[PDB]
Amino acid sequence: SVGFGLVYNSVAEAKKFEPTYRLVRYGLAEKVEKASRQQRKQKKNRDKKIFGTGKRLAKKVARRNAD
Amino acid sequence: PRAPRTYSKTYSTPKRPYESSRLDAELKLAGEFGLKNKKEIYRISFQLSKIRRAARDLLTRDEKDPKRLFEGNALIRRLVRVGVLSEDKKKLDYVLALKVEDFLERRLQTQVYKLGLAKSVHHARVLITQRHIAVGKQIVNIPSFMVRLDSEKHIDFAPTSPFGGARPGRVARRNAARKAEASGE
Amino acid sequence: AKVHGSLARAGKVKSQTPKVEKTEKPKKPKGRAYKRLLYTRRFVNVTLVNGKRRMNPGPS
Amino acid sequence: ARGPKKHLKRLAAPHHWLLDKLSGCYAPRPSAGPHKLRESLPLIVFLRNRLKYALNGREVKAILMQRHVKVDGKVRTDTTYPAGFMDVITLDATNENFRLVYDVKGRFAVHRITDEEASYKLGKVKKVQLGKKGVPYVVTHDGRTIRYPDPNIKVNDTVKIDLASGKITDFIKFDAGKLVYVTGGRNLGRIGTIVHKERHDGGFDLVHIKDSLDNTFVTRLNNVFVIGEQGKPYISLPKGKGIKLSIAEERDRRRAQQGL
Amino acid sequence: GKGKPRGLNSARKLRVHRRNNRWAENNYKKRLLGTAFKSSPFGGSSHAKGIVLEKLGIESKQPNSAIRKCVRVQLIKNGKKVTAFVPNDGCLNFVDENDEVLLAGFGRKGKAKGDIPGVRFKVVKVSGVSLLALWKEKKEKPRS
RNA sequence: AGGAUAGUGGCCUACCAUGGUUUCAACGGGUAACGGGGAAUAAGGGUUCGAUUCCGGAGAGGGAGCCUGAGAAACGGCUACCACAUCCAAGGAAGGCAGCAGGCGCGCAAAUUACCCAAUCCUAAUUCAGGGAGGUAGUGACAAUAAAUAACGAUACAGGGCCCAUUCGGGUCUUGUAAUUGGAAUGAGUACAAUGUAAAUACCUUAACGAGGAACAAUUGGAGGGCAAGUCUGGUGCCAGCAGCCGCGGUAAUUCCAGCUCCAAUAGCGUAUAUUAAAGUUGUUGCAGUUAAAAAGCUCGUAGUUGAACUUUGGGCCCGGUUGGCC
RNA sequence: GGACUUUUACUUUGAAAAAAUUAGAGUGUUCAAAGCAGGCGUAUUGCUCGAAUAUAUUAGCAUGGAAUAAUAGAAUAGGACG
Repeated sequence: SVGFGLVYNSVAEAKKFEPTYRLVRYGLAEKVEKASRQQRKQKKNRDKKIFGTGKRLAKKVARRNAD
Repeated sequence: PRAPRTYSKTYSTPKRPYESSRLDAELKLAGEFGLKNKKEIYRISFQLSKIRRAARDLLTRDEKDPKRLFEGNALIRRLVRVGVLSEDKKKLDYVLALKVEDFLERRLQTQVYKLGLAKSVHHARVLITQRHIAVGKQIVNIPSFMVRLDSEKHIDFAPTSPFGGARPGRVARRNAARKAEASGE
Repeated sequence: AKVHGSLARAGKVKSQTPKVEKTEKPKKPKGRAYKRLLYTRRFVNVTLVNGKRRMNPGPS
Repeated sequence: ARGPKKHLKRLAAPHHWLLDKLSGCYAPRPSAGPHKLRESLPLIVFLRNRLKYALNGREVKAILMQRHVKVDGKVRTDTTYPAGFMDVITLDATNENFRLVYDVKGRFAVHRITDEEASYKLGKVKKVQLGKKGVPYVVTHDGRTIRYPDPNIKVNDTVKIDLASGKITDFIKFDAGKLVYVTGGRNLGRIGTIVHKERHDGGFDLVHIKDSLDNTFVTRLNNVFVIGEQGKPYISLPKGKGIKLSIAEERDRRRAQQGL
Repeated sequence: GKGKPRGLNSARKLRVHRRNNRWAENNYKKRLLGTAFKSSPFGGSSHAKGIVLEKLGIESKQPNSAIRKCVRVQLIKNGKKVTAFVPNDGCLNFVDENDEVLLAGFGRKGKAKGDIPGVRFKVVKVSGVSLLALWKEKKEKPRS
């Protein structure tokens, strides 16, 4: 078989130059807590509709609901 | 978008499918070498077509034209390497003299039954795909190999072949497994 | 000229055909092995050679 | 076309690029620089496609911002810096130096050069005029701007520069009978000598170039870079040294290297 | 000699002379005139979905004497009314009125075939299933 | 001359002149026209295609106008109208998928409402963020690459072995043979595991398993001719029907429908449409013009095409590149 | 400087004429369509080949040529050499 193998000066210096999945492949890293591509774009498009801190409006949109 | 790719058709039919004097001769040749279908000899003839077509426009110049020099010498080395043109016979008109059975000879299926180990050309052709012949360090799965004048010495069973040893094979695996239950109770 | 036509006579032969079910004959090879036998059939175990190789001769 | 084009599809790059089609669909486009996009090659092709150190541009950008690479004495982190002709590349790690020198094929050759001479830079004048405040100024192959250059330097002339200070050190005046390095076209990569020149008024002076091994060819004056005087070139030459031998020898040479 | 000019500069005469004469060629004619696109049962499309109007009993031309079980067909795409032939034996029983039938060329470049007059079409599919498959009774004609 | 333009430019403006193109095909019309590199065929020369994986252009429903920005008259920017079309709480308000998908209409006809930027490139303030670009997977008989569907046995001897092939009951070390009988050889499949990958999935390697009918069965079209293959049997009755052409089809039909046999190709094979070769049936290569289609009624006659011959040759001489059995 | 160039058509060679595509080298991707890769060493912390060549006209540019086919100089010599 034909394949490649790497050996760095140190594990951290390996970590700093190694792709994450290969690091996950050996347990050096792990699946990052993250959602799917479509879901993450949705919120970013949601965040494309939001400007500012938004609590005054968040309490405003809630407040229009009370009465 | 995607970068283009080049692919080619490898065979071509004559001006008529049905001319018995040509249909019969290939039928003679197909069974002689245990050939699979007409499309393969259609491929070798097309391969002959372009080299023979390239023969003319190679030789329509003078002998001292360097393009003729390179192209002719580039031609003969390939023909010598594949060995369909033997080590002798190194003339361009001798190249014009090439015949189809010669390429039908360099075929692995032809070469294997030439020196044995298969007892049948028809058994031979499947046998390579059946993973029981080794040409290099890798399993070969083609009867149509066009041996390049070297691997004929290496001809033998595949390492993974029970013909090459080390396995009882499916037939003796299953039957010895059912020997274990049918020999007694 | 004459134009009156009848179209109910369709498929007269098939309707009147006394059907025979397909004869179950054992399988034969295909590709490699059948090519072997057919060439052998046509050049080894010759059947009719009377004057020439008649190749679908009438049985007699 | 709504402005300058920015994405270049693969296979539209100059032939010397030699990029495989299977990699994808685009090409690494060098940005605007001291050289044109049609004769240069970036810093990514060197590391992955020339020196084979790399496999992707992401790692190349990692090293470049880590500043180990510096072309012509400046790191210039640009991923596709338009490395032009005969420039100097200093790699601090591995302490390696290369030059943008072309073989007879006219494609990039990786030649190792010494820091004792990689420090400086040569160039070919493009135009010399008088700028603001009466100051003469030259334009060279990389479009260098050299204030107060020699009065005798003229258009299409050789200049040697510190590469650290924009000053004229010594100039090789363009005249008949010296080694040259044709820079464009098929005759790119032919290290011949000047025979003589055809003035050819109205534009495009032509000059005949005789190769060291008795091969003659003419070219436009634009295509040439003087590399000093005959037999004594100011710059280390690549393997072969601009010869253009026939295809028979290349076959024989490969049978001499590995074929034996 | 030979009635055509033989000068170096005469090509313009020859080019217009030949291009004009090419009009008489039939194949070169209909393409440039666009007969298929302008007036044809189909604009050169190999297949055309058609609607059965009714079954017609057409007498074969001399020297033959037969009834050739054709159908009048209207095309959905252009409303053109033509007639189409059905090969094989029977096969009008295999079809019904108001069932879509696919039509393709007759293999004769128009030019109604032999004994069957004024017809230039053969049907291959009926109600979305093949006639041959129905003739082989591999499948059954659907109920829609 | 001036304006305006980033600037040249009746581009526009004022005045002036009456000019400019054209049978060397201008202008006008059509073009089922995006151009090209290129695609098929292709002895050669061509012919045809070229919407499209690369270049250039144009458009983003039909127009017009414009902001910002260097670069946009941008449209996954805007304004307004036109047409479609949406919600509405009827007051208002919101749109331009010919971007990826996906859905309808439409046709003869066109793939999943997946994953990831891993690879290729790309941007930003820029290692780090992102990229339905792209790539991966999915569908996929569009096309191309190589090619599973069995070999050893013997089964009567239905054949040169031989003792001059006796007297073929004798291994006739090879050729064929009654769905008989056993031993090897196999994937296709299955899937640990590993290789695989952005993760995968498929691929591979690989355990165990996994074929006797190895039913884990190959079809496609044909057998008067072109054109290879039936006067073989039955039904058939100029009907049904076949037949690309001739034609055949009436109880002998070798052509139809059946069967069996045998063909050709073969995991691809038929059909249609268009197209090129064949086609020297368009012609430069390379047609014919008396009668098969055609020499104009004749003459003139411009544009067009073709166009008499003849001007430093020879004589030598020197220099200087080759071939070979005289290296 | 080019105080000076009858004009050409033509033709030789070169230049540039994209890339891809084609032809076509090498090239055990098992072969092949391919693809432009590799081969080798105590393999212990390494030696080292590639990545071809051609074809890509018409028009434009230099080029040697002066046959071919044009075109033209002096006749009311307002001619030429100075």
